[PDB]
Amino acid sequence: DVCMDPEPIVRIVGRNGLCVDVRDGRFHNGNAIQLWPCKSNTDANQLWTLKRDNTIRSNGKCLTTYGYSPGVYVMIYDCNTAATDATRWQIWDNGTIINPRSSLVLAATSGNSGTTLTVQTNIYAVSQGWLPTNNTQPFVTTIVGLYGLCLQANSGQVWIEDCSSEKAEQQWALYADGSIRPQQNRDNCLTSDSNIRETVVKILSCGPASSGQRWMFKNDGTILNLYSGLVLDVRASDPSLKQIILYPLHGDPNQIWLPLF
Amino acid sequence: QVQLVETGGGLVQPGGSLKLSCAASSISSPNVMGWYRQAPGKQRELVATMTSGGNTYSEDSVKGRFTISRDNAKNTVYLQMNSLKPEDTAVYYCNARDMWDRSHEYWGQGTQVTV
Amino acid sequence: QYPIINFTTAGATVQSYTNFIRAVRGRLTTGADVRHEIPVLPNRVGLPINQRFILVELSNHAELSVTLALDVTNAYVVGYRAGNSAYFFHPDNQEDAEAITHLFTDVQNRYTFAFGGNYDRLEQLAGNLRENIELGNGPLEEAISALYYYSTGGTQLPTLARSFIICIQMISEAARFQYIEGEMRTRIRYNRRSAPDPSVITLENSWGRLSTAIQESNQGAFASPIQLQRRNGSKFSVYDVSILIPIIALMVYRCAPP
Ligand SMILES: *[C@@H]1O[C@H](CO)[C@@H](O[C@@H]2O[C@H](CO)[C@@H](O[C@@H]3O[C@H](CO)[C@@H](O)[C@H](O)[C@@H]3O)[C@H](O)[C@H]2NC(C)=O)[C@H](O)[C@H]1NC(C)=O
Ligand SMILES: *[C@@H]1O[C@H](CO)[C@@H](O[C@@H]2O[C@H](CO)[C@@H](O)[C@H](O)[C@H]2NC(C)=O)[C@H](O)[C@H]1NC(C)=O
Ligand SMILES: *[C@@H]1O[C@H](CO)[C@@H](O)[C@H](O[C@@H]2O[C@@H](C)[C@@H](O)[C@@H](O)[C@@H]2O)[C@H]1NC(C)=O
Ligand SMILES: [Cl-]
Ligand SMILES: [Cl-]
Ligand SMILES: [Cl-]
Ligand SMILES: [Cl-]
Ligand SMILES: [Cl-]
Ligand SMILES: [Cl-]
Ligand SMILES: [Cl-]
Ligand SMILES: [Cl-]
Ligand SMILES: [Zn+2]
Ligand SMILES: [Zn+2]
Ligand SMILES: [Zn+2]
Ligand SMILES: [Zn+2]
Ligand SMILES: [Zn+2]
Repeated sequence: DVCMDPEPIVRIVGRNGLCVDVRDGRFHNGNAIQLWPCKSNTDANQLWTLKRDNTIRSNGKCLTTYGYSPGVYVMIYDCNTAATDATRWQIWDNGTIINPRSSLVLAATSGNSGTTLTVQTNIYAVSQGWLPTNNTQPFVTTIVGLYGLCLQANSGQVWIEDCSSEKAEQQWALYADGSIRPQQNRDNCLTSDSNIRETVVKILSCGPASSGQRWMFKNDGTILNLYSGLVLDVRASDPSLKQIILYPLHGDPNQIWLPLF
Repeated sequence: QVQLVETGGGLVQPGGSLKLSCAASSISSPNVMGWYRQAPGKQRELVATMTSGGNTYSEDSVKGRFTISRDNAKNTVYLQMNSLKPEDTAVYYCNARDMWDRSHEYWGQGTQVTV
Repeated sequence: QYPIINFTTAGATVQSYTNFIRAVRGRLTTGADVRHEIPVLPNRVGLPINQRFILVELSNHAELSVTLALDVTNAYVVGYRAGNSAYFFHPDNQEDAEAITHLFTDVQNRYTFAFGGNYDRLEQLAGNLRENIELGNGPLEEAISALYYYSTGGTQLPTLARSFIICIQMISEAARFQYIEGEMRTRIRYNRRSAPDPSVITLENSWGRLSTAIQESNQGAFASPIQLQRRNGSKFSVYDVSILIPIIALMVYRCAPP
């Protein structure tokens, strides 16, 4: 057959690992969609059916964009009385939830609980990365690379070094928003300062939830900064420079990694 | 096992030009071959190295001024250098390492560029 | 005949194994069908007999050689030639039984085992589970000779099954899972011998069902979760394509896309 595709009921996690939430669980038309700490209960307002017809539904109503301009908010609304083009979203494999008529993406321009969701111009930013799951906590992996060495954080600095099975400094949290976080300061994010070659990648505050803080583990084993289209690179195949950078893709072993859990 | 012989160390005033050469004795297939440099008192620093497949990493301070070519035929790397600053004064080491085994890394023993 | 990809354990390096597993992958599927960033093996329906299999020739530094046939539609070993004698796993099905006769044409004579090449049967003939059969360039070397001498009568049955369990994971399962390829690569890196951890067992147990869940997935999210294991025994579920993209490299074709 053609692949049936099903209608999974699922949470949607995003910025700083919080959930897509109908505010206060009031399903009146026009009420806002917010970021809220992911619950562990049955409450329908963080549970979303991904319908065959490209609608995302909670309790019966449709996730709906208030409009088609950047910055306008997203509401729960009756699926039949709403504008059909405002109820349709594509969930992408690189983590972005886009509204086709608008070409704008479900966004969380702030990281605090209660933040109102918006649609913004897509810049593959951490504020715009989502994932549908009932798995509330992030994926904690070591990240093995060149010469079988491990990605390691030490305060702001990050480099690869010999893999020690203890070392918490080598544990990483892959967040639903596409950020890669040091296990010991989940407030902080694997970060590129610039969209240019040989940008040295650091650990900084996730505060900005920026394009340079979003990553995707790809099928060829690279790790891609979506906005820049560059990938993680052990600079010059030299661990001892203690510098992981951004570099156009060529696929040699200094750009291949693997999430070993 | 592999050995690297260097050339082109020189004696220059600000604004001159110096080219450095390096020959090698084959190395595993995806590799790099380039140049490092160390002025006394300070630590060793990459300046430019090229991949097995023609891509290069170089240091910000030196881009534009410095050109790095290879030919792979039998293991050559060249470093071309203009707008010479008294800051480009160090011993320059030619380097070759592959990308499969950490061990397989090889150095010359430097040429003193004085500028 | 069919494409043949060559591997050797004599001076086998991290490069040599890595390039081997790619070559096998690039010969299993054309890379034409890809679902949510993961390549799909060919569909058996519509695939002609002449492009049904590929062969991998394995040799030692004892210079023994042995040729294994993989079924391109599931990347799994169906049998092996050794000099002038071929041996085949019990085909679960008659049309498989006919595709089988199209391989190793010239062999002095064929043999079909009574048992299939699936882990449950294969472990009980070896008398030990996957959890306890070490893998690595060493074990593969031993396994290659054990397959060669079965023709001679020097390899006892539990050792032949044990050798099969080694080759299937270090060839087929590694070709399916970059994850599993990396676990083998780690062993070649430090020249260690090591039985697979629970994470590796589980992926190989889950391959068929992961192939189904990704291909029937709506927009990446699964209808039902799939349970996996960390390198400790501890458990955790996957609901979505996204973490699998770096972990699975080939899928068995299960349906057509829209
Ligand atoms: C993630 O967790 C949520 C909450 O546990 C799961 O939602 C539940 O999903 C099941 C499966 O569809 C629902 O049960 C079904 O209900 C329908 C109602 O007509 C019917 O076909 C059966 O009675 C069936 O049992 C259940 O209602 C639903 N709970 C809520 C509150 O919506 C969800 O399935 C999980 N996601 C995945 C991918 O496993
Ligand atoms: C995000 O993923 C989507 C698909 O899941 C990508 O959009 C696709 O881009 C390529 C380029 O042609 C094709 O697969 C399709 O044409 C696009 N599909 C669409 C637009 O629905 C998108 O490019 C990905 N983003 C990045 C930065 O890679
Ligand atoms: C394994 O060993 C045999 C003997 O050398 C090789 O021919 C195989 O090469 C492959 O088959 C030939 C016909 C040719 O098309 C070549 O390009 C192939 O790669 C070698 N297998 C591999 C994958 O190298
Ligand atoms: Cl009311
Ligand atoms: Cl729902
Ligand atoms: Cl508008
Ligand atoms: Cl490794
Ligand atoms: Cl922000
Ligand atoms: Cl440097
Ligand atoms: Cl039968
Ligand atoms: Cl069969
Ligand atoms: Zn109200
Ligand atoms: Zn080093
Ligand atoms: Zn080497
Ligand atoms: Zn040897
Ligand atoms: Zn078992």
